[PDB]
Amino acid sequence: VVSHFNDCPDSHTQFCFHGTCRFLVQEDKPACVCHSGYVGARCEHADLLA
Repeated sequence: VVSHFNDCPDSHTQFCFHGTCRFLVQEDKPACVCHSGYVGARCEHADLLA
């Protein structure tokens, strides 16, 4: 979302496995919206069904 702010991959979203990241491009920092029914930090796990 808008190059200067974001443009992130999703299949490993730079930070997370199953995330949709705000790769703060100007900061070089990816941080994630975990996918529908997944859990977090590095969005590795499904919700409860890890």
